[PDB]
Amino acid sequence: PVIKVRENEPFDVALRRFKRSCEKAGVLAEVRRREFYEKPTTERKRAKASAVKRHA
Amino acid sequence: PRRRVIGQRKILPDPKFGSELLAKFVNILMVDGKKSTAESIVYSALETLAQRSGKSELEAFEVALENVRPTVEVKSRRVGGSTYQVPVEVRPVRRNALAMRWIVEAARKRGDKSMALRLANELSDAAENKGTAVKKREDVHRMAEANKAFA
Amino acid sequence: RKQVSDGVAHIHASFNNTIVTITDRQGNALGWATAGGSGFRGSRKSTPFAAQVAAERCADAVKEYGIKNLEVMVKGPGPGRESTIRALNAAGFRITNITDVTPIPHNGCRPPKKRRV
Amino acid sequence: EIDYKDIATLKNYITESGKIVPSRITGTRAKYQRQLARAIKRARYLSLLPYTDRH
RNA sequence: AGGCGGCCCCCUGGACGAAGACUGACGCUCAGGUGCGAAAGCGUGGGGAGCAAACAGGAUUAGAUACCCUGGUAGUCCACGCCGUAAACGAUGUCGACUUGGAGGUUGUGCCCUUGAGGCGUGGCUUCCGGAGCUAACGCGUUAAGUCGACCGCCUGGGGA
Repeated sequence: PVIKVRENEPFDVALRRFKRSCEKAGVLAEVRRREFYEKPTTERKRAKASAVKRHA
Repeated sequence: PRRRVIGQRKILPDPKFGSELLAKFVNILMVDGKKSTAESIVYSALETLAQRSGKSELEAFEVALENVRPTVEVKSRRVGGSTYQVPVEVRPVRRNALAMRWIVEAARKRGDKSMALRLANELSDAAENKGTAVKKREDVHRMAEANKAFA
Repeated sequence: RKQVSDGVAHIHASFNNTIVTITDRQGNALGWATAGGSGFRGSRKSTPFAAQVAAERCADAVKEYGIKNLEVMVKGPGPGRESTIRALNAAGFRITNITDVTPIPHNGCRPPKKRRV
Repeated sequence: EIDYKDIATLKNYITESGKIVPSRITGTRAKYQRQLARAIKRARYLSLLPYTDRH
């Protein structure tokens, strides 16, 4: 994805935008779901465990 | 201090100089409550110190101190298991005592005849910050900056 | 060399390290540096200022081409991807916008099992 | 949503990188969001909503 | 029911919202009996990204046949069977009748100028609070763990098992 350079704009102002851009999903965080091997029973209860955590 | 806030004792002003800030130095130099001999140790040095100052005697004392003043120091966090050091700007009220306290502790580690030669030289050195104390702050100057992002 | 004035700093900010690569538009990488290839070992490799220093070491040896602009590549969570970009700020660079570069698998490989530590 | 041919409004359901935004943030009926995917993944081969900006 | 989620066609199948005809007990239960049947594995023909048993290498440890790290066989994906077992749980047999309540959701559907996303009924399912009641209590509590009708199923100290 193109992250383009404009005129007169310091690299610091986008610094906030840089992490905000991919934090929406998280490249390595979703990488966290291909690093090892997981049983689907994990996610389903992961959904189950996460589902319970999601009930304020 | 966890529940009760605390203050600092209002040490008496100098009998000869009449300075409270200079009072902590003698108390810092004061040992085993020897105010009888403590201020004489302070009184003698600047009189010799003034001779090798040219600029003045009482102000010469401050010029060397600014060289060793602790601007920043590290307060540990010790929460999770790694020895965290979160830096903080120290109030100069305690800073000067640290500045004065450190200068005193370095004179004892010298080979001259006496602290009159040792103390007179160190502050004269501290005037251009070339004594034991001034390098001590520089050492403190890197612990708060090498761990800067780790505040 | 060769004057380009428009480069590309691909920031790979790993959980242990933050590696950023300089490249041109076609993608032909011109330069590349790592936070962990910049001092820090083990724990210290994955620290922001470690990613910040990586940018210092990555930000140099890529303007020797006379690069004047360079589009950036965000990558994953971790210590870098924020300090590296900040150090890149130190040189007085320009950047229009920053766009997410995340490959979002739509239910691909079987997930990882948590480290039973 | 209803059809794959109107990618103009389909674009509000996609982030700038081509990954379909959660309808939860967009809202939309629970059934309606499904029609979005029907117009997106398969209709990909009709070039409706971009992958991302890589090439 | 397990179990079912990227998109399209065939077919299915089940399920509920409004009236109108149809026949009239043609109903519920079921030993035996009959089908299906989460996951893994295996047999057999393929496939083959991730990987990950077993199994190889590097670390801790006094020791670590493990946890920490690099590999890794099987297998996981398309075709025929077997195996038919699991926390297959709401720990809640099946069908029909009665019963304060409270508060939402969703799903039909009439009504109401929608006079506006609303107001007023008529069904289904379901979410949370709870009268009574009852329970060893725990709590359940109009989807009853409160009040009745039929069939089926089942238990008689602990271990051995």
